[PDB]
Amino acid sequence: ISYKDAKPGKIDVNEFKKAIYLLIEADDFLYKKAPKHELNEEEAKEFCKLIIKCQEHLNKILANFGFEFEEKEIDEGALYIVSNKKLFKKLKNKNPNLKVVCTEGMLDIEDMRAIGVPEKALEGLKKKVEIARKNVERFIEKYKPEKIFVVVEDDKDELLYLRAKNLYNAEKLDADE
Amino acid sequence: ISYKDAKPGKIDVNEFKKAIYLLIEADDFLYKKAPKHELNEEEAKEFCKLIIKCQEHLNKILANFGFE
Amino acid sequence: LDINLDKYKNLTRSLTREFINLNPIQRGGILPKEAKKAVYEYWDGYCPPIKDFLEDIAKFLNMDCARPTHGAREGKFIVMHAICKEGDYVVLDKNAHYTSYVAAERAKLNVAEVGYEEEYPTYKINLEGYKEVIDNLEDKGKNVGLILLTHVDGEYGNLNDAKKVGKIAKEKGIPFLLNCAYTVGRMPVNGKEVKADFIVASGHKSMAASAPCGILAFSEEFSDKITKTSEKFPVKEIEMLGCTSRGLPIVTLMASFPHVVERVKKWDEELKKTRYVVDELEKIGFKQLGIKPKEHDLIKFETPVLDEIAKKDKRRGFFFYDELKKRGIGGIRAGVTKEIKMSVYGLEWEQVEYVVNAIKEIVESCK
Amino acid sequence: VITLDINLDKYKNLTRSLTREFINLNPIQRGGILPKEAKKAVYEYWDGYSVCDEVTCPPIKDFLEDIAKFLNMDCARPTHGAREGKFIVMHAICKEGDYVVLDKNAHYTSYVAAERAKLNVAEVGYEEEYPTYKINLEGYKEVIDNLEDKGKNVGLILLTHVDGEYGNLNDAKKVGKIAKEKGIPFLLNCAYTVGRMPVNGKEVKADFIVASGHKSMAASAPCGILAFSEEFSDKITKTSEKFPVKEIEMLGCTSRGLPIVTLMASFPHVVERVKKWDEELKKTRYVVDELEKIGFKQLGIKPKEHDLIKFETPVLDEIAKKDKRRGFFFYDELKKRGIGGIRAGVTKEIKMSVYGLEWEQVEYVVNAIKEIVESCK
RNA sequence: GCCGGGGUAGUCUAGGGGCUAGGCAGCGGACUGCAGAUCCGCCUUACGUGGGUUCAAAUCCCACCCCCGGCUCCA
Repeated sequence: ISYKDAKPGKIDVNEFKKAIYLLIEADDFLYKKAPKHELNEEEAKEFCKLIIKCQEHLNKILANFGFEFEEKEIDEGALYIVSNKKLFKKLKNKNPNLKVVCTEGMLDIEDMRAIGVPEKALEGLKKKVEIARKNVERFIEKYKPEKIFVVVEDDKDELLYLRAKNLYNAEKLDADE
Repeated sequence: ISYKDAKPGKIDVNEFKKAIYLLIEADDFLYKKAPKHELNEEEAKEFCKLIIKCQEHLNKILANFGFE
Repeated sequence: LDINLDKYKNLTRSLTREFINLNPIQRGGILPKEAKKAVYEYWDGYCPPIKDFLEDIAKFLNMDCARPTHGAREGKFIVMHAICKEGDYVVLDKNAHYTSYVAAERAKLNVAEVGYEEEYPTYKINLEGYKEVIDNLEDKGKNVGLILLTHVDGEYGNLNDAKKVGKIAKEKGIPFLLNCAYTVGRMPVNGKEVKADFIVASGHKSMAASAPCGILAFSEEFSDKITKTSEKFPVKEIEMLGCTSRGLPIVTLMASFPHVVERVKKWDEELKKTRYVVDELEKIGFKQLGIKPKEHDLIKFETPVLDEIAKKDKRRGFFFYDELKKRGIGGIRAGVTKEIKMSVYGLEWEQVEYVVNAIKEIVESCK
Repeated sequence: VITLDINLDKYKNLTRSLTREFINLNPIQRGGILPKEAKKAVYEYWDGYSVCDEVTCPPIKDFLEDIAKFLNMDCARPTHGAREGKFIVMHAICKEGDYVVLDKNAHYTSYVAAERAKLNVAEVGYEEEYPTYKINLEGYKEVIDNLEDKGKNVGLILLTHVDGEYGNLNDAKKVGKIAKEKGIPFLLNCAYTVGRMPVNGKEVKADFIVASGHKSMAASAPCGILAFSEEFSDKITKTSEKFPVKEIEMLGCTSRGLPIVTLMASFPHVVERVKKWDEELKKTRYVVDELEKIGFKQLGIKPKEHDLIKFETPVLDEIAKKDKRRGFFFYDELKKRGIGGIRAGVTKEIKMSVYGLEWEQVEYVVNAIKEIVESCK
């Protein structure tokens, strides 16, 4: 990759600001870990996460000037279950014909009891819970995929992971983001 | 490349400094090319040169946490 | 305490980068990258580099002494307070900045205005009228504490021959304060050439620094009253309140200083931008107010064609604000169509053309 | 190609300092460290003025009312610091020649601002000098009466809520109650308290409160807050006559640019950190208890109810007189271990604060000092 | 720019944390050509955008954009 190969294009200012903000956030580590700035495994993950997310935003900027980047990798045939629809939305813009479903929260309901607050709000959630567990079918039932991944963005998603494939096999996370 | 692979290491302070200085230098283009921020071939090379050099400094930082 | 803090979490949205700002007060306060790097080094805090900087400002303005301030208006009040006895008269032009009146009132001083050589359309100041006003006041028994000239006014952007008022003040034995806001950091200034006893400057208006900072330059003659120290704390200067200037504004001021010294040598290029804007916009029916040709970048236009459009547009006078906003241009007050003020100082020539063509396309599309 | 008449490249020695290579122990510095929210705000607002159009959105109006509730005062105004806030009330409330009654621990700016407002000053003395140097708050009455009996007028009562030499907290309510029935305006200097610990202006019956943004509200210098009751609004917010909107004591200023932006940006971080003031005291008391083991004597009121610590350090003298660095040794030994904020050459006393530091940084500093006085005989 | 109304699928209108809104000159298919009823999917990622809160947001929070009304001629 050479700057000399750069071609006329537009600066994405919103992408540039996200980049510079990320370094500004990362600047706290130079304060909070002064003078030695030695990081442990958890601090290293948190810090490098910032640097890496910044380099991605920089890469989106460079893409506007002819440079090309290989954009993760995604099997577009598999089904992808997800709790948030911010994640759902994000998946559908990175890849529209990519097929995903939104359970809108934790699925099972003593799975829901695992997070808290009792409780015939639950069998009030009677339809819902299974409405996610109905609709998941209406997608799998006819396209029915080879295998079915569940995206994980935090630890409570892997609980949804376990129930989803008590029923139907396969896990993922971060690798497509 | 995943942040989850990050290993204990030291932050190269100067290398971080150079990185953010370069984005500061690049920040000029957001002013001077406002509002449409459309760059020509000369401006593109000058600008992307800054961005890329920033990324090389960032990679050197990531090198100290087990990344290659 | 039952208050929503969410309003303060996204101040991360001032639009200096996605809009061209034509507002005169901000054109010369745009930070160079050398200053931005300095800010990164001193977000929080860090004085010999300051003292050397003051020596440099003294030379750059060709003056004996200099002190840091929180802006031009603070510098005015410092002089009025430390030099004039309460009740004294300050003599200033009618194009004076409101802060001159306010600093005087705060120093509980009296104010007399020097009037216009001509009003519409140039609104020039009768500088020799300073002798008259002084005479008429001294004849009435009132004593004049201070002579004040706003080197360039913030309403029309007229330049004034400060040396004329300087000579007047010298032969009537009265201290002369030159308000070099809108001037120091834009055009070269020689304080003793204009025989000024004092110079105030706005770091954030014309010296590419972050607000609020400024300079007060003065002669050795008045140094004792300006830099007078507290009786209890002899190191601390009373009028400075002990400051001890720290924080980002003084850092940006110092870091921008070489860029400022450079850009006053290229002041003519900015005038060339300014005169280009005048000539071009006059073709569509704008009329430049103030002295002609411009010897400052602050342009005030009489804009009858804009006001006529306003009377037929659903948006009324605010149509012009919207139309500029659609094309990434701001810094001109919303809803005002009879007059507009604007500067293209520091903009790239390409940005200057863009502004002119945008305005031309506004008036043509909007009849 | 420089335009030579004088040096200009000495100015780019500003381009890189040592701000992130050291722990700064300077107490005036600890409460002014910028949080990332504020740094982002700086990036958005470098340039000159920040006025989209004094009732502003940029929510300055909303901020001023929120900062008022936060202090439980009627009104508030932005200032260039606690200095200017004092001078303002001294200039707009007192008449010239009046006496300002203040504690003997008062910050020099209280004296300098009084002299600038052409006011006289009387000091309320200690309930005990060495080593606590605690103010006799009840002594405010005797001084006032002493002055009223001599025909002198007292325009203002001033209490340094926490002094900057010893970091002693003071029961502001008592001086407030003295001021109430003796009918004299009360200004509480909340430099070093507002933004660290919670402060209720009405409960301490304060008429005025000055706050320092850069000292204790995680903002850039110079900024601050003047809070005041509706009773004194007319004189503080008195307007220019030629210009009915512009307030005279502000110099009409759209109190401008960067520092006020950082103050608004750091505000949520500040509100949350005063709720955790006890955790910073814990860090503080850990330092005191620990450095006493090697011969540092905490001065001032024990135990610390503030993070500013002043140690009497005889052992540092004992070492200075025998080392070739001769009193600079401590400063050099600290920099060698990435620590600063202590004045060079001083060994009889030191002032420090670990406010805002991570606990790991706190341990580091303590161990550092111990190993200094250990290695240096 | 300020004060109000608003933006929900090719557009029409509800809902104010979770009950998978529903009606058409919109288009294919469920014998053929004319006329009306159902199944459907249909452009399907329905909620103007970006953040935030939550296990879960059209719904609550912050900021910004556009459409409709209105109001302003310097400090």
